Amino acid sequence: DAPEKNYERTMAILQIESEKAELRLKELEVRRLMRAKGDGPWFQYPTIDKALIDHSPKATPDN
Amino acid sequence: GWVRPDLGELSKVTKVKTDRPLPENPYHSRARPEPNPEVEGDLKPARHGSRLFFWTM
Repeated sequence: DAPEKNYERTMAILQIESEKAELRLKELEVRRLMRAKGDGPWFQYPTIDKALIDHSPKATPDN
Repeated sequence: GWVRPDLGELSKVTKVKTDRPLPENPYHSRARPEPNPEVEGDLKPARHGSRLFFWTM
């Protein structure tokens, strides 16, 4: 093969792997911050839904 | 001149017209916490595939 072909093939390979590595580091930091703060869509442990609440007037007023 | 109620009449549910304002917060609830943001946007394909060790897809 031509030296130019190997040169530009290597540059394309290096760009792809650098992008993947930076994305992996971003994923790790995102996971840590999401677990610590809890506000993202991940690590959202479910709680009790509020459609199971009876809102009718009950038989005793003090409730 | 008082007529007794019939059967099933004193259990009727009525409407009451009064002058008191409606209590806005009878339960004394505090301010509710801010909800989580909702996921939005079109689903793009995954960047460079799996990104798991050496797998290129």
